[PDB]
Formats: sequence, structure tokens, C-alpha cells
Amino acid sequence: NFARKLMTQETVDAVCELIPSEERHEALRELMDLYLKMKPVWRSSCPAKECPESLCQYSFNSQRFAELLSTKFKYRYEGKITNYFHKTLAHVPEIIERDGSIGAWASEGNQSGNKLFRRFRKMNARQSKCYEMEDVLKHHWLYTSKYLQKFMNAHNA
Amino acid sequence: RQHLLSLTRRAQKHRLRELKIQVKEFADKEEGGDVKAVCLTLFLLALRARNEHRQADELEAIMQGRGSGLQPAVCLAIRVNTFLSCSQYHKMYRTVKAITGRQIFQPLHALRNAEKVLLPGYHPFEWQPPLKNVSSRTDVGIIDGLSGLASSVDEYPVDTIAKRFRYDSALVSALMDMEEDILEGMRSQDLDDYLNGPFTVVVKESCDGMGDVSEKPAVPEKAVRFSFTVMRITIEHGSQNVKVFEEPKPNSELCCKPLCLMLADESDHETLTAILSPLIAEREAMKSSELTLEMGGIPRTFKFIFRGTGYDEKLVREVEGLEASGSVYICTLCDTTRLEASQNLVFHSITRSHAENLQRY
Amino acid sequence: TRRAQKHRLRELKIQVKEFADKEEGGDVKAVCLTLFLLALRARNEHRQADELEAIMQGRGSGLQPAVCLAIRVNTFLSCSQYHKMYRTVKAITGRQIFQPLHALRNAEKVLLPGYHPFEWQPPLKNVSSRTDVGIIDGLSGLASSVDEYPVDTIAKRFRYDSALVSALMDMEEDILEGMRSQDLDDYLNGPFTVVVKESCDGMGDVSEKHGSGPAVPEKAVRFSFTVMRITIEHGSQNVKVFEEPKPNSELCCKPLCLMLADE
Ligand SMILES: [Ca+2]
Ligand SMILES: [Ca+2]
Ligand SMILES: [Zn+2]
Repeated sequence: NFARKLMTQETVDAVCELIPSEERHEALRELMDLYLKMKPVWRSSCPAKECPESLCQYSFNSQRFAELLSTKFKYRYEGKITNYFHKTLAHVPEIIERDGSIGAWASEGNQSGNKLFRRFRKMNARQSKCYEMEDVLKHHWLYTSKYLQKFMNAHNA
Repeated sequence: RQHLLSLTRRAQKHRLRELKIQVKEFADKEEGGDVKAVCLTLFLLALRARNEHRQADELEAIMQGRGSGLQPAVCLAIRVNTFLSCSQYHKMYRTVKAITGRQIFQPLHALRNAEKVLLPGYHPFEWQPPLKNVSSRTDVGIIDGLSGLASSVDEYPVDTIAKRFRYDSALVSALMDMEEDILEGMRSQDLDDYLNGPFTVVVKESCDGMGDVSEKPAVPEKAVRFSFTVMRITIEHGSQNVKVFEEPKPNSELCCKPLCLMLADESDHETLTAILSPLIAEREAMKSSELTLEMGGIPRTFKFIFRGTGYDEKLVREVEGLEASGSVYICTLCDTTRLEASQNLVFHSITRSHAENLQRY
Repeated sequence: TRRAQKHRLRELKIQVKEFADKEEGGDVKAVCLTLFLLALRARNEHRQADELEAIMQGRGSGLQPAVCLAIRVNTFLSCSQYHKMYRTVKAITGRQIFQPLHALRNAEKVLLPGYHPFEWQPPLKNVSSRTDVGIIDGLSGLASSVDEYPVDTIAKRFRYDSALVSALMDMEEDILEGMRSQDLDDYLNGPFTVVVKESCDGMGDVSEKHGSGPAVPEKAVRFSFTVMRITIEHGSQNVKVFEEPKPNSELCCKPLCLMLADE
């Protein structure tokens, strides 16, 4: 939520009042602008059909972003460059043409299971360190079966 | 004599006993030995002749059909999707039955005997061609995750608890737990329900420790969950294949099914290997077979393709065979120095298989 | 079909028709319902037996919002999961039996102090004669500012009178049954002498965190009372129209105040 909230154009508008130079203004404007222009490809669940105009932009829209990262910002991205930038720069369209989407095949689906694991440990337990995960696994499976959630989504006339 | 409803427990019985037995034995001598069905139908007729069709219609609904009260699957679903413990559920049950006279919730033994159809390990199936190193019994639920790793004071000390299914057991249980969806897909895509062509299933895996889940000088513990989810089901029909099953939300929380979980680390490499290696053994085993089981009427067949993807970045740097994160070779797909990415930015390709890393090792 | 059994079993029609006519004289509805109920009771499927007894008794499907509140709070459920249970039994049964949350709050504020009228015949100096007052702060207007002594204790409180009238009104069927059972009428005035014992206890620490490990010992303490004995002197003697069967339980100690401090 913090990650989504921090990325606004208006945040660039807010930091522009704390920096003097016009050069830095237009540089940061282009930076966040290109990042938001290139976001939704790897973000969605079906970008090959849902937002497919920004699909074919991505090579061009990444190359200019990389180049103005080089020239305008060689103070920092001359030696070390972090690897996630290399991943989001040079390997997205090969993967997309290989494998359809990206944001489907994510680790989002499990990492939110912390609340389910914690609550199941708290409220449905027997505290014997051998069953104490057995019933957790049983309830966790019994949650995520679809035959039951069909009953829970009944209010959908 | 006063009224049948003012009469006590066997007062009405011994009052109209002779009439009762004479018409009952006349009926079961008349209509081939059943009195309940014919008596209920004539009671419906005798009530509904008196312009009271409402009670007759709801009675015809609830007998030979649904209506008031709940199926056991309903009450199980609403027990689990509110995370209520058993005892409070029992109290809710007993006070509802005490207030309304009816029986809408189900009792707890009736709950478990409808539960056992929904775990892994219930339904028969046949692996063909069969699987080496795999016990062929189809009555497998919870076993211990250690695979009976002998653990005494002379061997390596272990400290972890892990419970798991087997892979095929949870896989067929997840397959039978979406019969409605696959039959809906086959109905909607102008196919025939009587088709047992070799479906292809594509399945996503995932594994990310969930450390610091401890509960009480504070010493912590960690835990690792290994999990999967059916993602896309298709069938090669004629000269093309066609999807019977996609997903609305792939990375949902309520559609990520567990497979194994352990009270260990993501960095304690020994225990992690010794637990997860049966699972990777079975995973390698069922990549060259067909699966056969009864799916609502006709039995059908299956194949598989796996894509272990949902590992984060640190784990896939730790199990596939790379070094730690702060290396010089950074891309887990290409092979370039960190220093190289500063000069050339975007011109590589994916060039890292699995067996290539085996031969490089 | 409908006509098939009507022709095949018109013999049973005329048979039980005339036999109810000659036994007790024509109540084909009652004998036919009792005979079908005995036919299905014998199958040991008694859920259908008392469901039919309920529907021909004319029982109601839904229930009290008050008993909905009781079953809600005695399972410790949030409002959210209650909405889940409400909507699922609505969509499954077709008829609505559990109740929405408007009725729960509305039946709820019936029970709190501050809904009924009440009066004192002496005027009660320094006591706010407003009757619409429930939960207010226990600080009684204490300044905790930087110019004053520093306090931190969060206080929640009623007034003593409104809680007393609520705890006397909620036991109304107890005192009515005491009036019937101990041989008196409904139309008997008091004055009822009320034995109220009082208590206050600290509870140790009441918190736990996850963030920075060792958390703080938040000490807490509530102040509480108990209605335990309702007496009335009429005639010559007095009669204990309510004795509490067990005053030291965890169901009969109504609270007054909560504060987060040490004893
Ligand atoms: Ca994580
Ligand atoms: Ca991780
Ligand atoms: Zn690369």
C-alpha cells in the first residue's frame, strides 16, 4: 500500500518544491512518467489483451528510460546498478512472448497466507506440537477448496 | 378422544391403533410393501384439497428435495469461513434447536462424516503407466513429513515438525473438487459432457518462508510453506486445444492450496533438503504418465506440466545453485556481470536452463 | 401422477374417511397428519418428524433479534462474520432467519443504560437528572494538560443510577416469577430493598505485541457491582423475592468502570 501510494506524479510535484533546478524538475518528471507508462505490463494478469497498446511500446519505452538513466544519472548508475532494474529492463518482453502474462505467476498468492496461518494456529489448535500443525493443514485445505467457496458466494443472483 | 394433538405420547397410538394397522397393512399388501410414500402423497392430496397449497408445496419441496435446514456441506463451509471453533459451534447448534424447534445446523459427527469426502485420500484412481518409488495405495491423508527419518542420539539431530500429503493425493482431490467448474466449461464451450480426452493441466507452485511467527528474553522461530494451485486446464480437440479452465484471480489468497509446511528455516539448508526431497521425487515421477479417475459418470484421463515459479528472488538464488545475492553475476536468467549491465543495458536473452546448471556443477 | 394414486388409492380415501367419521366423527385432516407422521417417525428420521410438527404447529422460521444478539456475543463474533452468516443463510434457505445489524443495534440500545425513563422522589443533589446518559469518561473533567499533574489512564464509565435501573429492569421476569411463585400478585408495589455488593480488582497485564519483541506490562483494573438479593416487606414480614443462586460466578458481576493503571 505504501508502494502504491508513494508512486504518484503529484509526489514528483511535491519534491520539485524542495529542489531548485529546472533540470532536476524535468528529469524527475520524465522518470516517474516513464515508470508509470511502463508499469501495467508486468503488473496485470492478462496484459497481452487487456492493455496491449503499451505492450509494443515497452522496448522503446524502456530503452529511452535506460538511456536517460545513464546520461542524466551517471553519478550513481555508472558502477553498481541494482539487479531488479536489470530484470525489469531487459527480460520482460522475452518472458511475455514466452509465457503469456507475468503478474499471474506471482508470489502474491501465498505471502498473504500469514494471517491464515497465524489465526489457525491461535483459534483452532490442540497444542501438542505434532497434531498442532496437522489440524492447521486440514483447516487450511478445507478453506481453500472451491466446492465450499461456491456455497459462500451464493449471494450473486 | 379429546383431540389427537391433546393426546400424549402413545395415547393417539393406542386410540387409533386398529385403524392405523388395518390401513397400513392394507396398503403394504396393496402397493407392494411401502406405506410411507403412499401415505405422504395421500396426505398431500387431502391437505391441498382444502385450499392450503402453501404448506403442501413447501412439504413437497423439503421431502424429495431441499428446503428448510441445511446440507452438511453448507454448515461446514460456514463453520470454516468464519474460523469458529467446534465448541461454540455446538453451543450455537443447541440453542438454535432449542429456540425454533427445527434442526437447521448439523451435529458434529455428521459434520466430520461429510468432511472426509473433502480431504485428500478418498477416491480411487489409477496411475498409468505406474510410478516407481510410489506406494500405490489410494487411502493416504496425513503422513509425517520426515518420511520416517530415523532420528536418535547417534545420528544427525533434527528439531523440526512437518506434515504433508502426498502429491498425487492432493492433486486428485483438487481435481475432483472442481467437477462443477470443468463440467460448466465443457457445457459452455459447445462440447460434449461425455468426452474423456486427455486433458492437460498446468499447475503453479510456490514456496516462501513465513518467519517470525513465534509466540510467548525472546527467541524466535520460522516456518516454510510449500503450496500450489491449478492454473489452466485445456484439452486438445481435433487439430487445436481449447481452455476449459482459466482463473479469475491467480494470485488470490483464497485460491492457494497448501501441500506441506514445516517449522524450519529457509536458510538452514540441511533440514529443508531432507524434507522437500520426497516432494521433488514425486514431482519428477509424475511428469511421464496419465491419470485416470471417475469424474461424475465417465472416468477421464490427465497429463501434467509443472512450472515452479512462485519462489521469491532469494530462494531461487539459493536452491537452483547460485551464490548469495551480493554477487557479480546478477541475473538469474542471463549470464552477465553486474559491471556489464552498466555499459550495455538491454540486449540479453534468457540462457539458464536447469540441466545446464547441473552440468556446470 | 396426481390422478394415478387418486384412482389407485381412492379405496384408502373412502376407508379412512368413513373410519374417522365413525371413530370420532370426521376430522380427516388430523388423523391423516398423525398417520403420516407416525409413518415417517417409524423410519428413525425424526428430523422430518419435528419439522412437520413445526410447520403444522405454525412455528416461525426467523427468530428474535434479542436471541440473535445473545448468540452473537456468546461466540465472540465480529459484525463482519455475522454479515457473512446472515447473507449465506438468506441465499441458501430462501427465507431469512438471522437478522441484519440494524435490528441488532436497535435491540441492543434497548438493553443499555439510557433508554427507559425513571425517577427519584427525592431530588438527588449533585446528580445529573438527565435520564438519557450512558457511557461517559471516568475522568469527570480532569485536566491532563502540561500545566497540570501528568496522568495517562484511559477511563470508561457509566453513572451508578442508570446502571442500577438497567440491572433492575433486565431481571424483570425473575421478579415477576418471584411474585407469582411466592403467592403474591403482579399489582403489588414495593418498596423493594435491594442488596448490592460491590467489588474492584486489577487484572494483570492485558497486551502483547509482535514488533519490537518485549512489550510493556499494561496493567488494568475494573470497578464492578452485583445485584444479589431483592427483598420486599409486605403484610407483617419480609420475603426475599429474589435470592441469587450463586453470586460468585462470571455471569453476575456487572461492571462500572474500566481504567488502565496499576492497583
Ligand atoms: Ca514472504
Ligand atoms: Ca521470501
Ligand atoms: Zn540478464
